[PDB]
Amino acid sequence: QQWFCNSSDAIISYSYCDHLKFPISISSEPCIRLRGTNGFVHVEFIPRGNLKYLYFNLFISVNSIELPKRKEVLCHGHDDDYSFCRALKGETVNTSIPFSFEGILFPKGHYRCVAEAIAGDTEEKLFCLNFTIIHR
Amino acid sequence: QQWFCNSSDAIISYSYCDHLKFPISISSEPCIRLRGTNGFVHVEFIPRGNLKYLYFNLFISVNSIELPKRKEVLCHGHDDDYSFCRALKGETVNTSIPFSFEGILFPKGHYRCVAEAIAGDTEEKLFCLNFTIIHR
Amino acid sequence: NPCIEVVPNITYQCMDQKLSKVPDDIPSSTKNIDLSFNPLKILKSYSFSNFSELQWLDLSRCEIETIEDKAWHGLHHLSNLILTGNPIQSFSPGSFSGLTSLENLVAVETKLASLESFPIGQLITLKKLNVAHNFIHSCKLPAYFSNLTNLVHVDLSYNYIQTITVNDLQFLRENPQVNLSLDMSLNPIDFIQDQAFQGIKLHELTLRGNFNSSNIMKTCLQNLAGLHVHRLILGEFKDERNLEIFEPSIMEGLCDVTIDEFRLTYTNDFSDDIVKFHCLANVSAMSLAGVSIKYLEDVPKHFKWQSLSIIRCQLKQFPTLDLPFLKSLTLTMNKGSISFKKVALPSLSYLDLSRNALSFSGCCSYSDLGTNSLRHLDLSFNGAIIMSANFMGLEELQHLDFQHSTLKRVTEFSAFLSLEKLLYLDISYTNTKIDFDGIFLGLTSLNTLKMAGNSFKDNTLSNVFANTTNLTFLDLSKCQLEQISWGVFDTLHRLQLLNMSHNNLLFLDSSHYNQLYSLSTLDCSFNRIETSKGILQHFPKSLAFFNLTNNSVACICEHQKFLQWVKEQKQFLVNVEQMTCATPVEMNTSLVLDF
Amino acid sequence: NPCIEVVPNITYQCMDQKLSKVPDDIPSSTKNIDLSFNPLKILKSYSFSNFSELQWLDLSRCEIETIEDKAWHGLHHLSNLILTGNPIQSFSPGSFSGLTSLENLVAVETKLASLESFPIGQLITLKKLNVAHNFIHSCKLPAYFSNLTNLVHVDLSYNYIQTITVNDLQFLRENPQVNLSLDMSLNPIDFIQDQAFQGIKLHELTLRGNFNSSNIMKTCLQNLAGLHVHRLILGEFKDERNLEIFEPSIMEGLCDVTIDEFRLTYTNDFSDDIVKFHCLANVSAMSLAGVSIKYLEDVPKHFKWQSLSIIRCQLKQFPTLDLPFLKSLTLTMNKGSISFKKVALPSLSYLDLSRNALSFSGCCSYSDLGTNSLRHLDLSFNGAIIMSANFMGLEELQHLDFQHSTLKRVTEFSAFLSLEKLLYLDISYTNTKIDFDGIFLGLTSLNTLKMAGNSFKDNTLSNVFANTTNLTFLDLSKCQLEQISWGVFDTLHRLQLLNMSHNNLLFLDSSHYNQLYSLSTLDCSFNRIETSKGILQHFPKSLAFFNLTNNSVACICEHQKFLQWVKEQKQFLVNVEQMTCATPVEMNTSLVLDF
Ligand SMILES: *[C@@H]1O[C@H](CO)[C@@H](O)[C@H](O)[C@H]1NC(C)=O
Ligand SMILES: *[C@@H]1O[C@H](CO)[C@@H](O)[C@H](O)[C@H]1NC(C)=O
Ligand SMILES: *[C@@H]1O[C@H](CO)[C@@H](O)[C@H](O)[C@H]1NC(C)=O
Ligand SMILES: *[C@@H]1O[C@H](CO)[C@@H](O)[C@H](O)[C@H]1NC(C)=O
Ligand SMILES: *[C@@H]1O[C@H](CO)[C@@H](O)[C@H](O)[C@H]1NC(C)=O
Ligand SMILES: *[C@@H]1O[C@H](CO)[C@@H](O)[C@H](O)[C@H]1NC(C)=O
Ligand SMILES: *[C@@H]1O[C@H](CO)[C@@H](O)[C@H](O)[C@H]1NC(C)=O
Ligand SMILES: *[C@@H]1O[C@H](CO)[C@@H](O)[C@H](O)[C@H]1NC(C)=O
Ligand SMILES: *[C@@H]1O[C@H](CO)[C@@H](O)[C@H](O)[C@H]1NC(C)=O
Ligand SMILES: *[C@@H]1O[C@H](CO)[C@@H](O)[C@H](O)[C@H]1NC(C)=O
Ligand SMILES: *[C@@H]1O[C@H](CO)[C@@H](O)[C@H](O)[C@H]1NC(C)=O
Ligand SMILES: *[C@@H]1O[C@H](CO)[C@@H](O)[C@H](O)[C@H]1NC(C)=O
Repeated sequence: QQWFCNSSDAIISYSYCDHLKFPISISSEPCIRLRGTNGFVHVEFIPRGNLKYLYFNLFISVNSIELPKRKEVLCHGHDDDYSFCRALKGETVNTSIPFSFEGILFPKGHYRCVAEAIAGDTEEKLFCLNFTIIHR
Repeated sequence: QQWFCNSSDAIISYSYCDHLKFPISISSEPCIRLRGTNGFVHVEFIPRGNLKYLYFNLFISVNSIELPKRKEVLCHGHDDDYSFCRALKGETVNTSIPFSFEGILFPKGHYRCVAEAIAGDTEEKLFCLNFTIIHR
Repeated sequence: NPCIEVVPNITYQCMDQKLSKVPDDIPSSTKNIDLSFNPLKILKSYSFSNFSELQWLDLSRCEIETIEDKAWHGLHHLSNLILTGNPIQSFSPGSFSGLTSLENLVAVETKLASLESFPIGQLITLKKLNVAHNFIHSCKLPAYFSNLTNLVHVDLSYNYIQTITVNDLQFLRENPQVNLSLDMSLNPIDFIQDQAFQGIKLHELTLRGNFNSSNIMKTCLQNLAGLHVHRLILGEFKDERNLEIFEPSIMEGLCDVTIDEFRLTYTNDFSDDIVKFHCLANVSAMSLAGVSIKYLEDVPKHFKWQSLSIIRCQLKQFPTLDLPFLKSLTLTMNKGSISFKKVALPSLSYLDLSRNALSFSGCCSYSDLGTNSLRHLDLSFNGAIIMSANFMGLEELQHLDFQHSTLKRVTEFSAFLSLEKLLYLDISYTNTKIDFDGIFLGLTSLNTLKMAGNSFKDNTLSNVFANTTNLTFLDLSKCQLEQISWGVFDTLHRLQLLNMSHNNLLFLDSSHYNQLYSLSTLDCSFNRIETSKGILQHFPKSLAFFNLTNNSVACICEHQKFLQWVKEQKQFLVNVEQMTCATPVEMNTSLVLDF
Repeated sequence: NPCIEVVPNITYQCMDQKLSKVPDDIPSSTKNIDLSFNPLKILKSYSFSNFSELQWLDLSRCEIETIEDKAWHGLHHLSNLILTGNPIQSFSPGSFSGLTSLENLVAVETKLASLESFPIGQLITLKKLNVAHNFIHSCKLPAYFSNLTNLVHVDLSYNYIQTITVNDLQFLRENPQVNLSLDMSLNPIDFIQDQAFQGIKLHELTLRGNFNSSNIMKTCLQNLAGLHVHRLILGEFKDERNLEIFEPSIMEGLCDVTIDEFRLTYTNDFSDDIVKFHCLANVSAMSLAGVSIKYLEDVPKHFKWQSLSIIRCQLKQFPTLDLPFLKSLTLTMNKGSISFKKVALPSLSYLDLSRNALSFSGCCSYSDLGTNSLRHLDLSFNGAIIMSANFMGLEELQHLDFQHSTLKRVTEFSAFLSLEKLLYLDISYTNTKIDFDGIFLGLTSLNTLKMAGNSFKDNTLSNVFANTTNLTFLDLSKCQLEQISWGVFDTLHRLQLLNMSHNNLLFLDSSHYNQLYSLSTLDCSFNRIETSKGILQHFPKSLAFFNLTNNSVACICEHQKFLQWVKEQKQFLVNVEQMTCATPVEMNTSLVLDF
């Protein structure tokens, strides 16, 4: 219930999880649209983990029908691409990232996806979030 | 026991089958070798079948160990490549064919293969032959 | 008598018995007899008088040297006559007299010398006429061809023809309305008299294996003019001696002929330069098959091509093309492994890229072809097809086909999401662990679906076919299903077949099958059913077929209601006299059921 | 006390409890405690006097503003100290006094102002020293670095450094025998005083994200001279503002530095022309990772390259190369689908083309590479690899690897027919219906074989492993085998492991296993054995392990000899107290066996 942006064909919102509460500050620019968009995304927080082997788990639900689960490696941990993936515990992290995609045909329904950040070897959830998308 | 050629690294021979006896005259030039060779092969016989959809069945045995069976289409039956694959019953057929291959590594053992010519729709064996190869 | 009957008084197949005379023991009113390799040194009169409905006679390699004055005396319906191999030094007048309705003739290998002394005369009906391998030296078409109001093919191949003169084809100049295809393949032509072809039209010409040197071909191809044709067949055969160098200028003197479909075949010497030679600018249907091409680079835009076809030609790259008039491209059975590349063809309505090991990575969107109005697509027996976008520009299609091709990433999103007009589909034998519902989503019209080899999640049918009303032919076979969830087949109002076999299913129910209004055939075989459980009355009335072979039926004093319902309606089942039952008493076809 | 112990007196993990003091209840002789996010507004003296073997302490975001005169009084073995986040306005003399053996320091985010007033002094051993995110303005290396006879890394990143002067690095001019890697990444450099670097040697330099304009970079890169380095790290990060145009002449003034391994990273603007710029003619180990290349065309022959490495770079074609000195090529994790093409590299001894969707059609002969002396080959996780010839020129190899790749036509002939020197092999999870014997033929030396997922003909092991003596590790798991033929394992004199599990096998025998001299471990699990049938004594003596969990054992008054032999040697089995038996009496762990 912290942040939410209104675009032409999208309503997006997020909120903390129910069994984990660590603060993060995140947002993007501009409010994306469900076709080709270009822009940025800001990030600021405090690690609590080494962030060297960081990835995600995404559990997706397309209008009450489940899908399989998605896992996307974000920082391999060796000669990486980004700058924020070299941080240490208690060291402020602040950055901005560019992005651009194209778009496919998407059904008109109530989506949902839960997204959890996992460390690499001291496996533990750095944070959890509920993402709620409405395509319209 | 009709024909047999002696090459440097090959002994080849053939003979009629045991449950079919229709005459054929076949041979090649020169006596092939188990590496790259170029040459010709002569053919003369009398069809007894339409020869429009002609192919083979080969049952191979490499030193007493069986293999799967081989089937190679030789005349598709529509705008073909060769001339002899347009013949009719009782019409003499006489031709010569060029060929050339390269060679692979072959084990040193007693080979065998039985080769039977099959028509297309009036499925019947036009002839049968025992091929006996010795590689040395 | 001594020959091997196959069907009662039909197909007596009396071949290769040492005979010397037509057999008399043969029962009359037979259909198709067959003689071959039987020595009949002479043929005599009236021998066929008895037979009155024999309508397929063969005679081949039957050594014949003469025919009597009237040997075909009575034959009312004989729509065939083969005569191959029979050496007749010369024919005699008045032969072929008795016949009345003949629709074929094959005088091949006959020691024939000319076409003028051939006593055909008046054979009112004769569809074909085959000739080959004869001692002919001329090419003149005699005049008695005027009466045969139907003859749609002639063949003069493997002959000793040397020249062509203006005198021949004269009958064609006289008759402008005669359909006649033709062939003169394998003829050692070395001269064409000038102004031979003039105001003439055919339906097929064919020349393969004639020429020996380049200049001769130049001159001959030059001598043609004014001609009007419908199909050229040029090429050569891989078992003779032929050309050594092919020049794009050898086919000079071709910018004068009118052509509607050029067709090339296998050639020993070839170059990419042969195509798009400026005398091929109006060929309205290109074609080529067996040609050892390797690349296909830029082609001029001022061409008029309505069709292209490559078959069995090596191609180590997907060629680029740009032709604002081509349609119906076809490439199949290629001898190599390639990878799709974008093209541009502003008006295409047919495509077939099958039985090639083709990998299509960024799959199936508008930009890959840049067109509308596609009608038939087929990528079957190919390799891995990574799905990257659901079909977005191709909003009009009619067929679609994968047969043996590992289709990847089908379940990560709802593919086939925009094919609102479809009438066919085939996902068979593509390993696909269906674990996402709503996969077959968004496609309303679909009157066929074939899902033969496809696993499932924890082996159960689970509410897949929804919003798929119009769907008459369904198929879920050969796939391991250890049970069935409650609620499938809810709305298949129009489903007239349901194949389900070769899967392990201990029992079946009657709570299903409850809403199928019009279901005619229903196979359920090889699936070891023990007994029903429903009311056994709640089936649909419009039901005509079943199939219960190879089922293990509990035969020990239980569920006797089913055990009698099976023993009452033996009309709808099949082989009702062949069921056994699996008891502590085995190896006995016990179908007593005294209860 | 109130914190969450994990291991007895070990890893007390007392994190995020609202504390104000080091806890005293902690049992002494602990190993690794951990405090974090605990408010400790001040730190006091002697607090750690009790603990005497704590060898891993952490303090992070513990709000600290001061340290007492002697707070580390007694600590004999503490090989770590983290101090991140603690804001200390300025350090005090004589600190760090008590410690005696420290092998790390992390003063990051500390409000540090300079490096000269840092009271390290004499810390005889200090392997690393990390610094970052501080208020530093200079770059001078003070002199007390003379005593620390071991310090193999320094970091000064994210600082406010502006220039470089000849005065700095002076200690390096004095000391020619000091190993020290370095880093100054993310430093807004805009001037280098002339003749800064002179007679100097490092072990790693690193500059990523510094420069903003082209001319500035030109001048700076020019000002370097005489330098001697071992690893350059140049590039930029995708989350700042950086260059707009990269010119191959920007890296001018580079033909004077001595280099042994150039290493590039992600760049926004790129061109194929950047490589093979004439100032890269002596770089003896090329490397590049993350660069958005597209093609790699001809490269001059007068280059001295000993290594090349492309990682995670897009490449829409297999590039051609010719370099008579390159070896150890590596290309992995490519982002596209490609197809092998012949190359020439007269001296190569390493290759790795893995996790790319690479199709290798005319497979694996001499002419594809044109070389000898290959040692390590790996085509794993790729796609279809049509076998066309057994390895013929590559008669010397050591490893080989297919992991998830459909390997076609393996059985039509005896592949692997010439690898007389091999020591490893991996055909796993490649669908392969082994129906031809003598497949693993001709390869004598093979000390490993992994055939996890592979079907068989009519589900039986059949005389495959012959003429394969030296073979110690074997593996036939996860594959459906419904019986075992008689005569397998005839000659495996040296086989010290045999995994066989997760397959359906009702009973097992003792006629097998009869010749294995030295077999240590023998898993046979998840395969529902009922009972042995052999003499139950004819096993090998040198046998130490077994595994019989999840087996259905006949427990009804039969084969009691086995039922007692199991109940005698419970030492060699595992979990002997956990076996049950499958009877008409179910749901009971009955291991009574009163017989
Ligand atoms: C994060 O970086 C941005 C870049 O503009 C800067 O404006 C901001 O001050 C930084 N974070 C905070 C807490 O200010
Ligand atoms: C937040 O996510 C959890 C799953 O972790 C879910 O149960 C819950 O319903 C979500 N919150 C809301 C408001 O739906
Ligand atoms: C078959 O063709 C060859 C070609 O030289 C010819 O010599 C031979 O006479 C032909 N067959 C017979 C039976 O002569
Ligand atoms: C000829 O082939 C048959 C198989 O059709 C085989 O049984 C026989 O042994 C062969 N002849 C000889 C001499 O081996
Ligand atoms: C002309 O004869 C050919 C012979 O096959 C036939 O296919 C074609 O249809 C005929 N043309 C017409 C207009 O009937
Ligand atoms: C082809 O021409 C050559 C050279 O003039 C001649 O020797 C040969 O007999 C000719 N062959 C045919 C088939 O005409
Ligand atoms: C059902 O499918 C099986 C699969 O082989 C086939 O053999 C059988 O003929 C089919 N029955 C129909 C279509 O009625
Ligand atoms: C019944 O099943 C058998 C088994 O193959 C099949 O041959 C037959 O065609 C089926 N009959 C019907 C009516 O589907
Ligand atoms: C120099 O220090 C680096 C630091 O990691 C080390 O890797 C390298 O081996 C050292 N050199 C020598 C010769 O010991
Ligand atoms: C880069 O240069 C531009 C133009 O001089 C200047 O506006 C900007 O502040 C500079 N940025 C950095 C990071 O130095
Ligand atoms: C045997 O193979 C199975 C396969 O998953 C594995 O789990 C087990 O650890 C192996 N046992 C060994 C190698 O002793
Ligand atoms: C015995 O099998 C179990 C079942 O997974 C496995 O976990 C264990 O490692 C095996 N033990 C030995 C000694 O191989």
